[PDB]
Amino acid sequence: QQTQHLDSHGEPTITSLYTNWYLETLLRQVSNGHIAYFPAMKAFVNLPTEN
Amino acid sequence: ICTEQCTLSDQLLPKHCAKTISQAVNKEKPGVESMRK
Amino acid sequence: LADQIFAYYKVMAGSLLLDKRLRSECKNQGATIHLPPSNRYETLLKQRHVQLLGRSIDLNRLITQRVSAAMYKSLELAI
Ligand SMILES: [Cl-]
Repeated sequence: QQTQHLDSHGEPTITSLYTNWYLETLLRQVSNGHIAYFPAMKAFVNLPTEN
Repeated sequence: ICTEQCTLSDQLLPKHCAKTISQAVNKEKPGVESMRK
Repeated sequence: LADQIFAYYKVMAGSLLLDKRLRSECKNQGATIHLPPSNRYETLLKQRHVQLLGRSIDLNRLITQRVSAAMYKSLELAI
């Protein structure tokens, strides 16, 4: 049930929580210029900006 | 019990080995809690 | 060439999988685990017909022979 957007009780799951965070927090801050994708590290890494 | 075990599992995470790394670069232990006297 | 190529990608693998929190904690303790310097082997690995003294050399084939032997030695060692 945790793999669904809502569990059987209509409650948020870890799937919905993480989905929201990666978009509204991590990816949003990439667009704000504080984070960059490092194909060298196969990961997103914080940039040395004033953040 | 789960809370207790989650703590024991957290102690196995790599982050806790930082000290050991530094002490060897320039120069307890999980399981001890199970050693019953 | 084959020797440093295998070592380069083995280090890359070990670096990619090394716990991130541990890295930061080692840094904060003046024991930074240094990142692997990036390199440029792709073009060499793509050479399929090197013209030398009239011969056509498949550099890719030769490297694979060595790298394959390195993979087996790594596995043999781990076990
Ligand atoms: Cl570099």
